Amino acid sequence: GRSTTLMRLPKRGMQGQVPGEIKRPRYQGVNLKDLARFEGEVTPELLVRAGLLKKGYRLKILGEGEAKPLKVVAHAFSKSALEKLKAAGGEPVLLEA
Amino acid sequence: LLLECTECKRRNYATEKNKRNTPNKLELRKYCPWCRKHTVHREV
Amino acid sequence: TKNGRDSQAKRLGVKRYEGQVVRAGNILVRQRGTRFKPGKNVGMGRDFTLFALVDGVVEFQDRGRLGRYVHVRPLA
Amino acid sequence: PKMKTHKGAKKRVKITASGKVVAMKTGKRHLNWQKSGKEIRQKGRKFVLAKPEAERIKLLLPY
RNA sequence: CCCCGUGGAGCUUUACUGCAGCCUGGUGUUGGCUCUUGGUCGCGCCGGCGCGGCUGGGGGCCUAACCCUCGGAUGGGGGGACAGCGCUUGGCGGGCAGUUUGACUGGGGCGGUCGCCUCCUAAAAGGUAACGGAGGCGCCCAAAGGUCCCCUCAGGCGGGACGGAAAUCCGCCGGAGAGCGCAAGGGUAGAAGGGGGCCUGACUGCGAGGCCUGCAAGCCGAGCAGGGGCGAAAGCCGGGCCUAGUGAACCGGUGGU
RNA sequence: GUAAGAGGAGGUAUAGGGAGCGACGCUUGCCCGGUGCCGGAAGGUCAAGGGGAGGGGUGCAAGCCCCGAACCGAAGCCCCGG
RNA sequence: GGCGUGCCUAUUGAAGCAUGAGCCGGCGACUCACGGUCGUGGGCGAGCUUAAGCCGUUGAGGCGGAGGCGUAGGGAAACCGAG
RNA sequence: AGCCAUGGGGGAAUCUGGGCGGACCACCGCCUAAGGCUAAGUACUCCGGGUGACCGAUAGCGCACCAGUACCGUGAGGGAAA
RNA sequence: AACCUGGGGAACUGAAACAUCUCAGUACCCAGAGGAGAGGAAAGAGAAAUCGACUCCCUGAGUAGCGGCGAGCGAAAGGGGA
Ligand SMILES: [Mg+2]
Ligand SMILES: [Mg+2]
Ligand SMILES: [Mg+2]
Ligand SMILES: [Mg+2]
Ligand SMILES: [Mg+2]
Ligand SMILES: [Mg+2]
Ligand SMILES: [Mg+2]
Ligand SMILES: [Mg+2]
Ligand SMILES: [Mg+2]
Ligand SMILES: [Mg+2]
Ligand SMILES: [Mg+2]
Ligand SMILES: [Mg+2]
Ligand SMILES: [Mg+2]
Ligand SMILES: [Mg+2]
Ligand SMILES: [Mg+2]
Ligand SMILES: [Mg+2]
Ligand SMILES: [Mg+2]
Ligand SMILES: [Mg+2]
Ligand SMILES: [Mg+2]
Ligand SMILES: [Mg+2]
Ligand SMILES: [Mg+2]
Ligand SMILES: [Mg+2]
Ligand SMILES: [Mg+2]
Ligand SMILES: [Mg+2]
Ligand SMILES: [Mg+2]
Ligand SMILES: [Mg+2]
Ligand SMILES: [Mg+2]
Ligand SMILES: [Mg+2]
Ligand SMILES: [Mg+2]
Ligand SMILES: [Mg+2]
Ligand SMILES: [Mg+2]
Ligand SMILES: [Mg+2]
Ligand SMILES: [Mg+2]
Ligand SMILES: [Mg+2]
Ligand SMILES: [Mg+2]
Ligand SMILES: [Mg+2]
Ligand SMILES: [Mg+2]
Ligand SMILES: [Mg+2]
Ligand SMILES: [Mg+2]
Ligand SMILES: [Mg+2]
Ligand SMILES: [Mg+2]
Ligand SMILES: [Mg+2]
Ligand SMILES: [Mg+2]
Ligand SMILES: [Mg+2]
Ligand SMILES: [Mg+2]
Ligand SMILES: [Mg+2]
Ligand SMILES: [Mg+2]
Ligand SMILES: [Mg+2]
Ligand SMILES: [Mg+2]
Ligand SMILES: [Mg+2]
Ligand SMILES: [Mg+2]
Ligand SMILES: [Mg+2]
Ligand SMILES: [Mg+2]
Ligand SMILES: [Mg+2]
Ligand SMILES: [Mg+2]
Ligand SMILES: [Mg+2]
Ligand SMILES: [Mg+2]
Ligand SMILES: [Mg+2]
Ligand SMILES: [Mg+2]
Ligand SMILES: [Mg+2]
Ligand SMILES: [Mg+2]
Ligand SMILES: [Mg+2]
Ligand SMILES: [Mg+2]
Ligand SMILES: [Mg+2]
Ligand SMILES: [Mg+2]
Ligand SMILES: [Mg+2]
Ligand SMILES: [Mg+2]
Ligand SMILES: [Mg+2]
Ligand SMILES: [Mg+2]
Ligand SMILES: [Mg+2]
Ligand SMILES: [Mg+2]
Ligand SMILES: [Mg+2]
Ligand SMILES: [Mg+2]
Ligand SMILES: [Mg+2]
Ligand SMILES: [Mg+2]
Ligand SMILES: [Mg+2]
Ligand SMILES: [Mg+2]
Ligand SMILES: [Mg+2]
Ligand SMILES: [Mg+2]
Ligand SMILES: [Mg+2]
Ligand SMILES: [Mg+2]
Ligand SMILES: [Mg+2]
Ligand SMILES: [Mg+2]
Ligand SMILES: [Mg+2]
Ligand SMILES: [Mg+2]
Ligand SMILES: [Mg+2]
Repeated sequence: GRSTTLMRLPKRGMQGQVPGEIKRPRYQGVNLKDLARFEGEVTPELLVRAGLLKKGYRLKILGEGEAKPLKVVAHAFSKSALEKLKAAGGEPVLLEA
Repeated sequence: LLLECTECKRRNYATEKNKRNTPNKLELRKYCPWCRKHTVHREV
Repeated sequence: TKNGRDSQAKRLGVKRYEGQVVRAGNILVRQRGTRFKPGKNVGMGRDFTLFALVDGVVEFQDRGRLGRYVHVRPLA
Repeated sequence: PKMKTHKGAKKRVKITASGKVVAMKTGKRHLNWQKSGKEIRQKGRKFVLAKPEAERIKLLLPY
């Protein structure tokens, strides 16, 4: 009826810019606890091919759970998850060119 | 009056209020910056 | 006229009473001056606000000449 | 037909993974001058809303 | 009729903002010759003379654009690079257009008021209304702040060269009736008051826990860390006895990582 | 009326447009500070534009690109008078 | 003989000297679409689900994973990640 | 504040040409303006037909009936009943 | 009849006033096209050394952005199809 409760205030620094969104490689967090879910050679192709990736340009394995000894390719790992599995199997890193 | 203190040989301000004609043309009180600690503060 | 003017109510008084448990920091009493005084485990601040300095029960001392004090008698 | 998100709110309020609504504290952009270090230090952080918090969420929608 | 509605419409103007119109600079339409002041580059010549492109301004004359006109004219005459028209510049602009022109209110208008602090009203928690009764605020201070140390008032009576109703001084009584920047209040000398010495914590990073509260806001705050200040030290310092001295958000200014 | 054009007028200051007053008689005083209008080749401010000292971005460079002081620039307003 | 102030509306208050209505019949007012959010009946489950469309049928369904929601948050961001 | 388009002013080059990739510059890369044409997939429903958890004469089209009629309006136009 | 394209083009209304903004390039007026009309073989996309005319549906997406950053408005590339 009055001055709204948008007395609050844009922090969202970087709201926009005429041509707007800047294309740039985004990473999909996937835990190696949902990795235990199988055995073979886990790769971006696979995690999205069925489950928990979904076209999110970049795979990043990380975090909770216990690492099944196996190869696991991805675009990036957790300082923590690199360990988890590096202490029981192969960590192969992303593409380059 | 609007008075904004400044750090020597650096960059850091402070909340202040100088007085108009009142005896106060230059101020030189100490304080405590973020980078390192404690350094003389001139007006400007 | 030239009247009908006033300042909003300041809601001051004894906030905790004798024999209430209280945590640290609890405002004990809000006051116009030193209508009360600090004492045992009870600090006071710019406005004269008195407040617990450790959890425990509150009690009120009258001391005539010396004035009235408030304390927390701690325990745990 | 498809409510449109309220950009004004998007631009100034997050809805937290549990369900809270966070905002930057008002009062820290020019009333400013001499206000305790405490004063404007305290203004530095986010808070949590309440009943309008629900009002708030209603807009941020496909969001 | 009267009031009310963030209703309508006609009218007004030195309400606001446009629009027509009108004034205007540059420029396109837009050309020739000539005189003279300023610039411009090369040369001849000791800042100045001579020359051409470029010129900018100003004067004059031309005619063929453009305009008017003449017993119809591929022409004569008059005006003439102006005017007119195109784009653009700034102006004036109720001729016209869209609108704005607050609320409270013992009806509305007029008057008064509108946020903040103090007291009363307020019924011994808190909170309470009225166009109820009364007063303040929109600041001030680098010393009026920190800390260490030291001292304690106003007033009444007696006494003292000027002066005594009241300066300054000695005495005796004098618990607070002084002071505490400013209103009022609550507080207060077992200082928060007066004076000193050193000083700048009118710090950065934070913040357990509460007061208050519809929301947003306001308020208090131990303690942790960093690096400091005064103190022998216990300790005290995150401005000022406290409670007013103010303004969401947007948009923008300055400086930084 | 956007325009072409028309009305004015197939008129020409003894005319035409606007304004106010309103046969006729006698008369119509003072005040230009404000407002309007009229005049004022000075001055003051004043837009585009011209100008380019000076500064910038980038490139290895030749460059390209941008910012910009003085100074020249109408009407209007100011100013001066009726 | 006892008792007894129409109906609706609107109101602090209406039999009210407040509103509406001559009477009867018929017409007459909380819908749908998309998207939200709770709840509820059910299918599946770290998964769940298809849109256009294609094929079928001519009151028959099936195919179709593009895509969406979920499986990680925090920060303005770079980024880091059970923090 | 680029790109596309263009009312005003200035005004090129012909592949060592030009344009674009969001001011600008350098790099890298994309495309070839200032001539034109091109089916299908798409839109609609006066018309014909088929179907309806569509109406059943105050409904359904305004019109099941001789209705855009009667009647009403200068007219645009309104517009039944049955 | 409606559909379509080009030229022109409102206001109520929303913003709880209103002027930017919205309504909306909608209503309508005008010219033209036709069984459709438009568009159409890159001086394209935009970040992949990728795509490969145009139109239509699904999606992308109420995202990117636009905005008195109010009210609101609101793409594209890509992917699935015709
Ligand atoms: Mg208001
Ligand atoms: Mg009152
Ligand atoms: Mg303290
Ligand atoms: Mg204090
Ligand atoms: Mg303090
Ligand atoms: Mg959940
Ligand atoms: Mg900070
Ligand atoms: Mg979404
Ligand atoms: Mg109102
Ligand atoms: Mg009104
Ligand atoms: Mg000359
Ligand atoms: Mg000239
Ligand atoms: Mg000349
Ligand atoms: Mg001549
Ligand atoms: Mg001639
Ligand atoms: Mg001549
Ligand atoms: Mg001829
Ligand atoms: Mg002549
Ligand atoms: Mg309007
Ligand atoms: Mg009123
Ligand atoms: Mg009255
Ligand atoms: Mg008044
Ligand atoms: Mg009271
Ligand atoms: Mg009381
Ligand atoms: Mg209370
Ligand atoms: Mg009450
Ligand atoms: Mg002093
Ligand atoms: Mg003093
Ligand atoms: Mg005496
Ligand atoms: Mg001191
Ligand atoms: Mg807290
Ligand atoms: Mg707290
Ligand atoms: Mg503390
Ligand atoms: Mg310390
Ligand atoms: Mg130290
Ligand atoms: Mg202390
Ligand atoms: Mg003091
Ligand atoms: Mg605003
Ligand atoms: Mg703004
Ligand atoms: Mg500014
Ligand atoms: Mg004529
Ligand atoms: Mg004529
Ligand atoms: Mg004539
Ligand atoms: Mg005549
Ligand atoms: Mg006479
Ligand atoms: Mg006269
Ligand atoms: Mg002169
Ligand atoms: Mg230079
Ligand atoms: Mg350089
Ligand atoms: Mg260089
Ligand atoms: Mg050079
Ligand atoms: Mg010059
Ligand atoms: Mg001039
Ligand atoms: Mg002039
Ligand atoms: Mg009756
Ligand atoms: Mg009645
Ligand atoms: Mg009535
Ligand atoms: Mg009836
Ligand atoms: Mg009646
Ligand atoms: Mg629904
Ligand atoms: Mg470009
Ligand atoms: Mg052009
Ligand atoms: Mg680029
Ligand atoms: Mg290059
Ligand atoms: Mg048919
Ligand atoms: Mg049919
Ligand atoms: Mg019928
Ligand atoms: Mg019948
Ligand atoms: Mg029929
Ligand atoms: Mg008739
Ligand atoms: Mg259409
Ligand atoms: Mg409106
Ligand atoms: Mg409204
Ligand atoms: Mg409305
Ligand atoms: Mg059109
Ligand atoms: Mg045809
Ligand atoms: Mg066809
Ligand atoms: Mg065709
Ligand atoms: Mg064509
Ligand atoms: Mg071609
Ligand atoms: Mg093309
Ligand atoms: Mg290829
Ligand atoms: Mg606003
Ligand atoms: Mg739009
Ligand atoms: Mg098909
Ligand atoms: Mg189809």
